Amino acid sequence: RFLKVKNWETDVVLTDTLHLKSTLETGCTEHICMGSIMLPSQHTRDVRTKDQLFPLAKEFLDQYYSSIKRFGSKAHMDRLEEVNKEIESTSTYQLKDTELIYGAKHAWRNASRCVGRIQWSKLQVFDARDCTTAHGMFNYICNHVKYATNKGNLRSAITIFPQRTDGKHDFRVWNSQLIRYAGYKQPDGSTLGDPANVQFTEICIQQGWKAPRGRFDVLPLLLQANGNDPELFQIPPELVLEVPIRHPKFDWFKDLGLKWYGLPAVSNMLLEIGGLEFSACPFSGWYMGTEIGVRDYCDNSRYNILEEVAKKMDLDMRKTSSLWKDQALVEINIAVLYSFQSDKVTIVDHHSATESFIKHMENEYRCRGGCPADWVWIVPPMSGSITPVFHQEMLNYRLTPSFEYQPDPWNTHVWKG
Amino acid sequence: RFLKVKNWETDVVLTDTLHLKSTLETGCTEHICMGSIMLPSQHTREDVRTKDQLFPLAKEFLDQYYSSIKRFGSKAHMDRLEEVNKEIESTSTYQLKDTELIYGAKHAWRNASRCVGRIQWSKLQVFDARDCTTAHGMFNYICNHVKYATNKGNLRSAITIFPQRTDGKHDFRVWNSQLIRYAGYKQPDGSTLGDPANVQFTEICIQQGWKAPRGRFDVLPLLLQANGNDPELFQIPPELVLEVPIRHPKFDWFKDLGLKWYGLPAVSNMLLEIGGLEFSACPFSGWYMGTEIGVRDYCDNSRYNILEEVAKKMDLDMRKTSSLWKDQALVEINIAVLYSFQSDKVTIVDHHSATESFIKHMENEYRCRGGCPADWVWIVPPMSGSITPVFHQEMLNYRLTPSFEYQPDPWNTHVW
Ligand code: HEM
Ligand code: HEM
Ligand SMILES: Cc1cc(N)nc(CCc2cc(CC[C@H]3CCN3C)cc(F)c2F)c1
Ligand SMILES: Cc1cc(N)nc(CCc2cc(CC[C@H]3CCN3C)cc(F)c2F)c1
Ligand SMILES: C[C@H](O)[C@H](O)[C@H]1CNc2nc(N)[nH]c(=O)c2N1
Ligand SMILES: C[C@H](O)[C@H](O)[C@H]1CNc2nc(N)[nH]c(=O)c2N1
Ligand SMILES: [Zn+2]
Repeated sequence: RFLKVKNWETDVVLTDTLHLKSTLETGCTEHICMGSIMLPSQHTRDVRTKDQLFPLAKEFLDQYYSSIKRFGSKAHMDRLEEVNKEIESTSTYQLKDTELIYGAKHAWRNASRCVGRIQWSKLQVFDARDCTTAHGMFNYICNHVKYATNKGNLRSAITIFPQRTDGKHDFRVWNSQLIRYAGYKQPDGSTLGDPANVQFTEICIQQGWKAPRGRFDVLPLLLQANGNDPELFQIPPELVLEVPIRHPKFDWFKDLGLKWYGLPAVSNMLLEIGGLEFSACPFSGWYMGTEIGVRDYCDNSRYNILEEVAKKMDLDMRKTSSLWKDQALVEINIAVLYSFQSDKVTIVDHHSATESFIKHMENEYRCRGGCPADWVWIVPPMSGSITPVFHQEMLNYRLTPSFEYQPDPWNTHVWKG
Repeated sequence: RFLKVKNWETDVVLTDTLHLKSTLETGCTEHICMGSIMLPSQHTREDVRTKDQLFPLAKEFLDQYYSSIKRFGSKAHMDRLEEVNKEIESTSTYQLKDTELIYGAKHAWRNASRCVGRIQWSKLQVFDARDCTTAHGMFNYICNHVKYATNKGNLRSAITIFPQRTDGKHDFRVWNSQLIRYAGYKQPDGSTLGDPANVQFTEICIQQGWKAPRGRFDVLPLLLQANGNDPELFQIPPELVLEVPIRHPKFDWFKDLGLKWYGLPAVSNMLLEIGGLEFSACPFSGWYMGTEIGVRDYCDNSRYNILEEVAKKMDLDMRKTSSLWKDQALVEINIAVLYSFQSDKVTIVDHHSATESFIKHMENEYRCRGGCPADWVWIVPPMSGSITPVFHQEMLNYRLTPSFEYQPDPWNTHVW
């Protein structure tokens, strides 16, 4: 069975056969669309039993040996058998290096909500599965941050810590991202710093962090190994590459005191590969401009600098029909890209990223038979219809390997004391 | 199963019980979401209705109607059920009381999951044109609609409902997609004069009689089809076509681009379904959201595509995409559209205002109706999406009835 997606700006039509290889559920039915629910309880992560694990292993191994053109080979049959007996005997199994690398690359490739997937094949996979302590985690993560940053010439990387066993010895990075600024709620109700991070900051402060209480404080890493209580580590500042935000025509923009970090590194998701759950798998790439300029600085629940940017642009801020928000938002985004480019720190505007994804997606349909894509997440958060993805019909379905959400660990962690 | 939707900017959570009543289908499954397909088969509606599937459709519609008027299971309810029941068993169709027609259309709008302007859904002005029999009559009704809805700029919502389908042979259809659209002409050198979305239509009109002015904003003629015959051309009296010249409140050169848009958005090619009956000609109208003209009409590549020249006149660095010159120009074009309409006292809403209105409307539907079907892919404006509150608003999309549905473009179907 085939399916069809059309681009309503170019009249290009692609044919999807890959959705037939889909297993996990969307959340939709024939009578409801959950297409815009943030986390459909299906997209989050309950430790596996041998009952369901071997078909998940087998399915993965088949995909793997297909990709290396060894499907039904002796190496393939023996590997099934090997994983077979290891599951019966130990109730889990271990991935080879080569399998883990394929796994992480394909988890990215299957991330339907990710616009930057054109680069998926060049992921740098750091195997941290020998790690046993939080200190060891801090060391692997520092090496990741140093390698990925690469003095501003960013490289995609992921570091993979030991998989879950019984869900009682989980490895977790309690930060949502490796590098993120603190948020402090004042008694007067205002917020100093990133309001998105108020909750995590207070955990850190309660865990013993001595908080500078500045407006752009990098948070400490809070790291949990083998299901033990998490421990605090300060990333060395020389490792945290930052870009001060200025505007190419507005000399007063620098005086807003804004800076942002260069390295987007998601650390709170779950990497699923052949039924195995890697509960700590920080991954990084490089920023699309709007993630900082539109969301970080201009969401109401974030730094919310729109007002003071518009204030200094002298705009009519009394009636919203003056589009003063839309105007300030564009300037702020112009400034993010200018600041980052001026310092040779890798970054991509949303026009470039979306054109690339269209090309990737077409290429994916040719050589793979489809490319799962979440239109709601792929369309940039500003200037939507002037990017080619807006007019692109997209099929959203769930392939494995996959990245999944998982509950914040502080909600689910039995404390040792 | 009693679902919930969250707003990630406000933490407001709403409980949706209304989806339980959903009758039609979404195009989605558990294995694949199609929330972004432009036209799933379900959103379209030969397919005559048998006497069978017609009475259930009527009963469900009549039941909610009598529920709405606090007379569920009452004398007149059962009688009306019985009455319509008998007319179907005999005529193989049935006719809607004026009040049911009005409730039917207001609710087709209330249920339109892709429409952000639904807060005004109950103030719809319904024009019963079911006595119409010819294209000239259709023309008369549409002229009356247009004048009533324009109201010297003080736009009022309206729908005009032509006779329902019978056997699909006697179809009323407005061949225009909107009652008022600018013309679109090819070129010897391959480019496009005017509006490229209307090039095939502007060609049909000429290839059927219309003598085109071949200007940049020529109002297209109405092409009306009654009872299934050849469609006829009619020129809307220009004095009924309220237009707004587009100037900017900061840039004197903006006037020089020589842009205008019409004030009346009036969709004419959809199909209104009420208790199982299919109204294949039901032109309806309201008032624009700014971005529909400025973002889509002006700046879409396959449309007027004026960003090139606007940015040139702004002296922006059009060398690299990373200057965001398209974005900068896009915001000014949309400031100009709003300023021009407002200055001319023609009704218009900006996308910040209308999305905020839609949040309150969601609030109200969840509080009094238990839900409000909504298509996030169409509710979020095509610019500045994430600084509008609908961006952070989860929405559940389901298909209620009565509804507006797409239908095939008549010039493929019509036995000419
Ligand atoms: C290299 C440049 C990259 C760019 C420009 C990029 C861009 C984006 C953007 C804009 C989003 C939407 C999320 C949001 O805006 O809130 C996203 C989502 C996502 N990205 Fe990418 N990304 C990149 C690399 C990567 C890498 C290396 C991985 C993993 C190996 C990855 C995995 C994901 C996943 C799993 C999501 C889904 C998040 C969710 O479901 O909430 N991306 N990406
Ligand atoms: C009064 C002000 C109104 C505003 C501001 C408004 C706004 C919109 C917008 C922005 C869209 C998205 C489609 C697009 O961007 O091209 C839309 C779709 C739609 N509107 Fe509303 N509208 C209004 C009145 C009405 C009325 C009076 C009706 C019918 C009685 C209606 C029915 C619809 C329908 C059915 C759709 C979606 C078509 C589909 O399902 O694909 N609207 N509207
Ligand atoms: C590697 C990488 C590259 C680039 N460019 N951007 C990012 C951040 C996007 C990103 C964001 C999230 C969570 C955001 C959602 C959850 C709450 N909030 C609304 C989860 C990811 F997995 C991810 F990728 C990451
Ligand atoms: C009454 C009214 C008020 C305002 N403001 N805007 C509109 C236009 C929106 C609108 C647009 C369409 C179809 C457009 C689709 C087909 C190709 N293109 C992507 C079908 C509608 F039913 C509708 F409503 C109407
Ligand atoms: C393919 C995609 O569904 C298509 O471009 C849709 C997306 N969202 C839209 N939203 C609105 N309001 N109007 C549109 O025409 C569209 N087009
Ligand atoms: C409610 C809705 O699901 C939520 O706001 C989503 C919409 N699309 C998004 N798209 C991106 N890229 N990032 C986001 O955080 C979101 N948030
Ligand atoms: Zn769906």
